[PDB]
Amino acid sequence: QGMFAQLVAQNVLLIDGPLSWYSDPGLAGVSLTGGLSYKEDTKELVVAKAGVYYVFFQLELRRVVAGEGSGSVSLALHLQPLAAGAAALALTVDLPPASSEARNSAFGFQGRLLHLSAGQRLGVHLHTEARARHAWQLTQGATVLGLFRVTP
Amino acid sequence: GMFAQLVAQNVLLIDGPLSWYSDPGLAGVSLTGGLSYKEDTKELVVAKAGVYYVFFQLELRRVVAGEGSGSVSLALHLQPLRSAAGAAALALTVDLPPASSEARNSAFGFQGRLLHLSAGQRLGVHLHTEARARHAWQLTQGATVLGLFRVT
Amino acid sequence: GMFAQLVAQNVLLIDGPLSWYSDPGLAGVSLTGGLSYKEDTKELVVAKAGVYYVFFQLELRRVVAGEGSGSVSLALHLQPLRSAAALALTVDLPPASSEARNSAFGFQGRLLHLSAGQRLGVHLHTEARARHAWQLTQGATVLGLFRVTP
Amino acid sequence: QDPCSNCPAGTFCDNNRNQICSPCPPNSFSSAGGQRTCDICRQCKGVFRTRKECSSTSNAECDCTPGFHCLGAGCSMCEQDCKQGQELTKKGCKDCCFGTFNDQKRGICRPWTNCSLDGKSVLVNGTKERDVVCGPSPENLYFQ
Amino acid sequence: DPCSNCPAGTFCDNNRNQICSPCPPNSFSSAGGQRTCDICRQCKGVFRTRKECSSTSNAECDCTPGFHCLGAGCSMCEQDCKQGQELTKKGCKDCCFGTFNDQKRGICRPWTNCSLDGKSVLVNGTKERDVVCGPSPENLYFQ
Amino acid sequence: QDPCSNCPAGTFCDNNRNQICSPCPPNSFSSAGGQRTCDICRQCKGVFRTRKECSSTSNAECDCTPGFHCLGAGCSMCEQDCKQGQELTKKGCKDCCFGTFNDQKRGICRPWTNCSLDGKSVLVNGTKERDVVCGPSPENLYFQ
Ligand SMILES: *[C@@H]1O[C@H](CO[C@@H]2O[C@@H](C)[C@@H](O)[C@@H](O)[C@@H]2O)[C@@H](O[C@@H]2O[C@H](CO)[C@@H](O)[C@H](O)[C@H]2NC(C)=O)[C@H](O[C@@H]2O[C@@H](C)[C@@H](O)[C@@H](O)[C@@H]2O)[C@H]1NC(C)=O
Ligand SMILES: *[C@@H]1O[C@H](CO[C@@H]2O[C@@H](C)[C@@H](O)[C@@H](O)[C@@H]2O)[C@@H](O[C@@H]2O[C@H](CO)[C@@H](O)[C@H](O)[C@H]2NC(C)=O)[C@H](O[C@@H]2O[C@@H](C)[C@@H](O)[C@@H](O)[C@@H]2O)[C@H]1NC(C)=O
Ligand SMILES: *[C@@H]1O[C@H](CO[C@@H]2O[C@@H](C)[C@@H](O)[C@@H](O)[C@@H]2O)[C@@H](O[C@@H]2O[C@H](CO)[C@@H](O)[C@H](O)[C@H]2NC(C)=O)[C@H](O[C@@H]2O[C@@H](C)[C@@H](O)[C@@H](O)[C@@H]2O)[C@H]1NC(C)=O
Repeated sequence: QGMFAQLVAQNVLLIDGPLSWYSDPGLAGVSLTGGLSYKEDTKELVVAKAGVYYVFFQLELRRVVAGEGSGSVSLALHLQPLAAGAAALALTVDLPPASSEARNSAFGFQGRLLHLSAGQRLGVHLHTEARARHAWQLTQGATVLGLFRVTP
Repeated sequence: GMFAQLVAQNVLLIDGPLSWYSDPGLAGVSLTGGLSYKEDTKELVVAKAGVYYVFFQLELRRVVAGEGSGSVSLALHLQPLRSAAGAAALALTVDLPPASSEARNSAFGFQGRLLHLSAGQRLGVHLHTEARARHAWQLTQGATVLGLFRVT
Repeated sequence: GMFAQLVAQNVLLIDGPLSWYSDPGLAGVSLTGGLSYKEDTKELVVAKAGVYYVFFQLELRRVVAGEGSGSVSLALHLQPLRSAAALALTVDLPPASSEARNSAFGFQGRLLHLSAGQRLGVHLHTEARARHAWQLTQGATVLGLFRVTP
Repeated sequence: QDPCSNCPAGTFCDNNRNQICSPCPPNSFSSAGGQRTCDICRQCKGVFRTRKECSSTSNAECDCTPGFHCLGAGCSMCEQDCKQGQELTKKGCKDCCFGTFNDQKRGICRPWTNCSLDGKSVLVNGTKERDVVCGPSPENLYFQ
Repeated sequence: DPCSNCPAGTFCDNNRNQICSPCPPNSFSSAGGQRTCDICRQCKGVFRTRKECSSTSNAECDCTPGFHCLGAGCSMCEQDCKQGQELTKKGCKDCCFGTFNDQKRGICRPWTNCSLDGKSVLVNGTKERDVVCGPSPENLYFQ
Repeated sequence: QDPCSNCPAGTFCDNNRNQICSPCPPNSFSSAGGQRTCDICRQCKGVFRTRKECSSTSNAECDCTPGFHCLGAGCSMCEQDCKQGQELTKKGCKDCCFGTFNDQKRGICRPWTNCSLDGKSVLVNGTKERDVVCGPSPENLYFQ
């Protein structure tokens, strides 16, 4: 069983801060094989074996209050320990203002190759620049952090 | 190596299952042993169980100047599996911008994630349109793609 | 293993081939043996044949407040050019509004069969008004690939 | 044969442990037997309230916080109770069609009074928000 | 080099030990040396097949009656230009000011200039209609 | 004597060459020692100008070309200098709020002249672009 993982976000409400993740592999859409594990206190995924990984996350939102809510939402992947500059993965999804043509969901996907060593911690932070934030929520099961090792 | 990539034959925006090219002699199409396309049921059949990085992408173009608006979605259906886990294992919506002075004449979306596929599982893609003047938009030929490779 | 990730050097929206950072001593850039970067032709050269997952992403930021609109497209080209683009992405630049959407992003990946000696170029095309108002986000326009079989 | 077929609802057939069936993890459920995973429970937060809580065999169900109503099967999204001049349809709050009115929150559109049927004039025309105001007979001294 | 001048209509088959295999159906290879054939273009909906695909050349589309091609390779269709409009290389554009077109699928023509034989403009023109000339400005019609 | 702690700012601990220190590649920097890679230097082009060039140790700083000014931290965006009727605020150029004015490029909003304070009338009301024009005392022969 090669080194790979996929976590489904627990959060529904748009609040700035670290996302909490489902990590039990018995849950549909969640896989945590090898020596990989999840630190629930710090909300970080800890890497099992060193290598280069294809790391990706997915961001899907649904309008939960009809006719309300607009702005944008952002995810950032943070590595622990850190170089000094930048974030490893950044994805911004715009929420369309409510209109007759506007749909009530929004989606964004981004993927990257990342150097990860064993014992490295990966956290994701949610940021929101939205008006009437209550009108949008994270689509349950569709905000996902995944990674698999490409150096076999 | 265990991977497949199919290119959709479909051109017209009609609700229903997409049909796929499966001959590796064609550009964009490759398959290994253990992955095969059943033409009569429009499904990609997986032979070996495992975890796969599965992705699809959807590109549309405006074919009638000045017309067309709405949205188009793709859903990956897994069979056999309970509806909760396999109905929308992969789902993506793209919006058709109304015809305007901006003259935005194409739309694009991409999604991927890790799925556990069982031996004998069959992958099908359903196209759904909620659009006005559907005749004015078409799938860009060669740019509607379903791909996957086993991570293990 | 066999993989590479290049980070674009360009920031200004100009029609033509993108130039790439390729030294793996930089954050975000990696290049194993069997893949190399030809600087004069701005081409990534594959040395060993196989099927790779190739992906690139395009991120743009508005650098002039209240200005800039249109679209920007990336295209991955194989030379041996034969007689189409292997990957093709078009990102739309929102007009300036009070809603203030000042970034634009696109991502595409797929499986590509590459033969020994295959060279990869990425070309940038702009169809924008006031293109000075938009720029490539530095470190966020990326082309990557890794081998899948063998 | 296949031992997963005997894992009941509330468990899943665990490919990660030595045991064959494991109870659903917290915040999850399996409504049928023989599942290889359990499904993450629906959470009802913000505008949503928890009408029925999640169990190991049954998904939670949401409704909308007071002053809002559900829209869509399974209460997919919430919508403010319709105001004066609209009525609730399956696709949300909709203006009263021409000739009908509704004067109160959470009402139904109903046609205007036809004063002409009772032989009365129209002093003030109605709108989607108000009924007509009929006057005296046209003949009545009020009309010269 | 391998695959060197695999003739048009064939592709260098990595699966048949690099024999030049014939292109699969609905594909073509207009050049030598290709390792795959390209999928034939389909002309459906508003498009019609002008030229059919062959093993050596792609199909070519045109537009269904009532529309005309717009792009370089007929990349989209546009409804036939109406009165007040002229078909350009970039689609139906309105007649330049001072000119008109009073018929569907027509070319813009400049307005009649009444002043040339000393006449007057009674009704001005638009993009859709020519001016109407009247009597001389000094005619007692105008007083 | 941890090997990577031997590499100071301006180099990185090359994990491709067995923990030797390598100088930062061209157009990069490392602001602390012991980093395993250097980060690409900020470029300042187009509407941007280089305020401080980057070194092996420090990142480059951008400012805006004349006629424009920086918006946001680190000069992440440029904005044309504010014209008459506006004032430069942290969020950009903003109209003078009601009762104030600025009559020049790159100015600040000042309050209108209170004509009543000096016992004078108002001949022309001000705007965000112009001060009011006061007149003679209302009891003057100017006024009937
Ligand atoms: C009362 O209002 C009617 C208007 O109907 C619609 O609803 C209103 C809330 C408003 O939005 C209005 O714009 C709408 O048209 C009138 O009947 C309508 O009259 C218009 C104008 O001729 C006509 O286009 C509509 O078809 C017609 N409705 C129907 C169902 O046929 C009432 O009477 C009109 O006014 C008279 C002067 C005369 O034109 C008569 O034929 C009209 O019916 C309005 N009544 C009064 C007393 O104002
Ligand atoms: C007859 O229509 C001519 C067409 O030009 C119009 O320009 C716009 C103003 C608009 O009305 C549009 O629909 C037309 O395409 C007029 O000529 C224009 O006149 C305007 C004056 O407002 C002038 O600015 C334009 O440059 C001029 N266009 C051209 C191509 O010359 C005629 O106006 C007559 O000419 C003027 C010089 C002036 O003498 C005016 O009093 C005249 O009526 C229109 N003439 C008549 C008799 O209707
Ligand atoms: C001069 O203008 C003042 C502010 O005008 C506002 O901004 C302008 C750009 C314009 O759009 C105007 O309509 C705006 O209201 C006036 O004071 C304001 O007047 C409005 C009138 O409804 C009132 O609601 C505001 O509270 C008031 N603001 C303050 C701080 O007092 C000046 O006086 C007004 O106009 C006079 C004719 C008189 O009626 C006075 O009572 C009004 O307040 C303007 N002075 C003039 C015109 O001499």
